[PDB]
Amino acid sequence: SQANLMRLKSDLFMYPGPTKDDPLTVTLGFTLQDIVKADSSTNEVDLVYYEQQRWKLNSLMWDPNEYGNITDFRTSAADIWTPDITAYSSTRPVQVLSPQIAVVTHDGSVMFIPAQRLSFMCDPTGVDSEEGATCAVKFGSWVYSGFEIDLKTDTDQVDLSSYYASSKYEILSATQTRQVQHYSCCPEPYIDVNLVVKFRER
Amino acid sequence: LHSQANLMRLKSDLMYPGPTKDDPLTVTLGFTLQDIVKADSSTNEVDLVYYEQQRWKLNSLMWDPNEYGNITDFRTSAADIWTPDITAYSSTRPVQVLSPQIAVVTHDGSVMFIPAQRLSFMCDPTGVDSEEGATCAVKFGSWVYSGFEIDLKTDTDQVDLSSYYASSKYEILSATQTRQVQHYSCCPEPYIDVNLVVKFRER
Amino acid sequence: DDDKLHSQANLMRLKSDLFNYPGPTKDDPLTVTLGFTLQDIVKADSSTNEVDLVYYEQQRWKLNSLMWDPNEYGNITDFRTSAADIWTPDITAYSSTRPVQVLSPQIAVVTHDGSVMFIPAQRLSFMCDPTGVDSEEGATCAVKFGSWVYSGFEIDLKTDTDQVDLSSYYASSKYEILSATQTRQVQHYSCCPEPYIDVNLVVKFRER
Amino acid sequence: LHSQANLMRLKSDLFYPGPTKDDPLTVTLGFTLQDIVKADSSTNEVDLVYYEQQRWKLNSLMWDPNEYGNITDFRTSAADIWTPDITAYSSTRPVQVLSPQIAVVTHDGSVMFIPAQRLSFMCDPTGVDSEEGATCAVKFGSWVYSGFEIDLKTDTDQVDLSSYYASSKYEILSATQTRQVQHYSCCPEPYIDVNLVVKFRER
Amino acid sequence: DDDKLHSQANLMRLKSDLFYPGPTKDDPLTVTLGFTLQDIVKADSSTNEVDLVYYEQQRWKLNSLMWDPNEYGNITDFRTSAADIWTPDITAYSSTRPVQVLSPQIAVVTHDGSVMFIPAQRLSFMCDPTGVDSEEGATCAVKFGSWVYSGFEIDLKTDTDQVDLSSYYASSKYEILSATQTRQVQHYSCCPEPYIDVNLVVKFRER
Amino acid sequence: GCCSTPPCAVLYC
Amino acid sequence: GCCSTPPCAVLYC
Amino acid sequence: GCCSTPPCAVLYC
Amino acid sequence: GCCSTPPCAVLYC
Amino acid sequence: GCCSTPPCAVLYC
Ligand SMILES: [Mn+2]
Repeated sequence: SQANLMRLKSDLFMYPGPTKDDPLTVTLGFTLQDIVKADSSTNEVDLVYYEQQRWKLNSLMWDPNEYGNITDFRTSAADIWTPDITAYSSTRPVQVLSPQIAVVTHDGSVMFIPAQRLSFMCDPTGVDSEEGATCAVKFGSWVYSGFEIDLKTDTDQVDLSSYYASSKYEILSATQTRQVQHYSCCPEPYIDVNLVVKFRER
Repeated sequence: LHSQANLMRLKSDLMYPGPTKDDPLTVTLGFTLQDIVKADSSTNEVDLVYYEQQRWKLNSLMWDPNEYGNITDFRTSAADIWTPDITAYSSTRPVQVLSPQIAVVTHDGSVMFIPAQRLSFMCDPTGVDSEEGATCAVKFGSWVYSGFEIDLKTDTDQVDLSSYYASSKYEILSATQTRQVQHYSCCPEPYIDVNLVVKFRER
Repeated sequence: DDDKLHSQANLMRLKSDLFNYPGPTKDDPLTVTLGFTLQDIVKADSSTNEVDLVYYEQQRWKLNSLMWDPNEYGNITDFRTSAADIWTPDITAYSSTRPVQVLSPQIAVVTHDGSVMFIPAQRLSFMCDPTGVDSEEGATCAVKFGSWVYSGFEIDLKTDTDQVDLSSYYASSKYEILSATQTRQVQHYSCCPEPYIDVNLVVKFRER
Repeated sequence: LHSQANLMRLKSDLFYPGPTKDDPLTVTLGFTLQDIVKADSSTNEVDLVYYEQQRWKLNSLMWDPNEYGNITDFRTSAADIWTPDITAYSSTRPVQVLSPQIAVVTHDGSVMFIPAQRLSFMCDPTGVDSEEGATCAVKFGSWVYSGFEIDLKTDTDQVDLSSYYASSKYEILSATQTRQVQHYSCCPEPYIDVNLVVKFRER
Repeated sequence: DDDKLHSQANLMRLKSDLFYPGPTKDDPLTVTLGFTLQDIVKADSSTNEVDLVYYEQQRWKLNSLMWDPNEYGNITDFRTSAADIWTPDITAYSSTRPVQVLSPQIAVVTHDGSVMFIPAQRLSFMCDPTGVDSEEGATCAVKFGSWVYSGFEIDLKTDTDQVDLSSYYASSKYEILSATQTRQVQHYSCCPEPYIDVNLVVKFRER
Repeated sequence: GCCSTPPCAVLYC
Repeated sequence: GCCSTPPCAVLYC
Repeated sequence: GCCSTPPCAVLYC
Repeated sequence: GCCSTPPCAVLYC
Repeated sequence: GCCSTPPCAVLYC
């Protein structure tokens, strides 16, 4: 049983990443926990969130029946390829708040949900009014175009149910949407997901 | 020097894939709270310094002391072994480790691991300057394992306060660690966490 | 899927064949093209005379040992690879006050002509007097970037343009850019036969 | 050139699972206090810079000098050898290493190791602005080894004050480092620690 | 381009040919030290810590790194990462924070076996800035020396006792009145070895 | 809900 | 522009 | 001690 | 420089 | 120094 999982892991373990002839869909979502701080002397906002990532690899699928009906397993995110999804407008290295561990299911799907703290460019002006401040941060692949990584958002609207009820800031609304961009210079689609948050002093 | 070679033999004689629905693991968790360092009412963050006691047991880590010159236990670096991914669900900063990370393994397969830590977590400290004080909570639980693969226990409801720094800025009114089991409409698994709840005030 | 499988196998073969170069030398000089994309001036501290910038540092060089025939490899024209797996230039700010912080993955693209392109996002603190920032004439600060250990005989450092890219400068930053320029400088010292090259990043800015 | 090759041969031949109840170890510990940098009365934390001297001895690092071109000692990165897990029990931030970590090893198997450190630990500095000053204390001890595996000692109870920075914001009134041996009624082992007690005031 | 290939092959050949457990009393080493002071960034009179940014020039020499240029296509020098060779453990003796490295850590090795290493550093050290706002300014000092090598294993030297100020930041909050770097040999009655250090003494004031 | 609980969210969100 | 978009810039800038 | 003395705690807690 | 120029200093200072 | 000189202190303090 343990034996079967060890033998499965052994069987599965090098994937060289997506290419134009082997493109990868990556699904991205956000669970917003807390806007910790909004600094109007520098125009930075610090946000604690869970970042849901999902993608699927043919190289990660197996038949449960050849392995004692294991339908999934957990593994350190260092043991596998993960996509290079990045905040394009951070002002500090992102801080990881949790272990980095994925779930791999028999169909080759990978789910990875790291907690993070992110400082990003944001003018908090209006946060002390009723209408709030509005800020936005783009995430996209660092080096893959829409031809090699097809970045999208999941069905669910932004998850607000775990947002800290006693935060110094309340979330008035949050959206996550995909943007597809084309430049005349270049043939490739360029994709980014925007997280737009509207927030004010509680 | 014969004992040494025995220990070296036992360690090498001795790869675990982690717990599964078929081979579940019970982790016992407990806290020794040393200090509430800071309550920041401008960001609603509170910093705690504590020992986090973890205990689990693996059949693969069993041995007869008789076959190894009466070694009943040994110390090893936490990186050499599998450890549970127990984590605060609402920290606001990466947890700072204040001590070496070394576990004791006993011949019955028991593993015990007591890292010292400092944690910033989400907390509203209103009331901290009144007799009633402030109350704050944070849940601890596996990051990726449900109740079917990791069962999370405590020995006691009571957070250990025997090392609480008496000359802290904050005195403890109460400190509890409670096992909670939730089920969601969507999902067949039980999800377990330990709720660390601390009621405190300015000394 | 025959399709996916071949592209993967071809990439693995290409990489394996390419990773089978000791840095530039006087007899093998390297041209390195450097450019900046300024995202934000986050902070100007008048108490210590340090300023913090967030920028992309674009680096391009070319190596004969990274050339290949796309035809020999299922028409792969380029691949992505961790910057740690290949040699990278040692371009450094000469007047920084803190270690640079890396804001992005560090991954290069190698083209079939042997071009390597690397664009790390960074936050840098450097020596800068922000006096005059609250006036309309603004303040002016400069930092040189150059190789740490390579002279102009080994690393020939240049730009494609003198204009720092401001197309994605944060529109609600505390500071607005009056001008941002990047300029090649060559210095010759009488002690020494080598030319010494830096790119001088000059930013003129003010409070918004 | 013969000396270089002798040194290399020695290191090769020498390069331990830690101490056990059968093979215990003595670790001698001493402090050289260099500076009290900061005393924070808003969080009751104090920052100290000091050298921490450690010495122990291993039979497994002994050699006959005559066999190795009369080499009596060498230096080596502290990573290349086992080092004791001596830790402050009540810090509030992870310890910051200010120096290289390089031990000296002698032919009799003695290891000496003196890294420089900055430590934040729990301390109410109330009265630091008076004549009597303030007093703070911090225990140092093995993280996972009891008195049965590691016997911790000090050579003197006096903390070395010979490099104390005279222009520090704080002057030292007293600095002691005292070995303490406790038995807990639960448990058969001796538990050993060294108490660093520091009395100081504003200069 | 043939010229390019031989240049690479020869360097590679030289590097493997050349590729040391540190100095000993029987095989001692001279390390020459120098400072190029760029900026005094901050002087904190609530903690008596001062922050300096500098280049720390280090130079030493090993027979085991000598080659004949002629046997290797006239390669007279090469670059290698500082972590691929041995380096001296020259350290500030009175810092208050771990030293921060501000630059790549890359050494140059010349054909006569000189190794030269110039990391840029930010250092916090013990310093009382009282006087900094007066015409006489403040004076501070920090000693640099080996961490574990006595003067029998590492002879520590300077080329000058004058800190290089040609590069000092002209709009620093602080003006430099003088900056010296003095080699001091010291014997202690307890002990047989000489101990060497370089004393960096900076006199400075508010600009 | 489930997406606030890391080990649930990882399977079903 | 292409040059302020990292996966475009790394390719054509 | 015992549960606040790390080397005790790691044996009997 | 020369001695305030890292790649010059590293050869000649 | 001796005890305030790390390469001395390591040997005799
Ligand atoms: Mn030829």
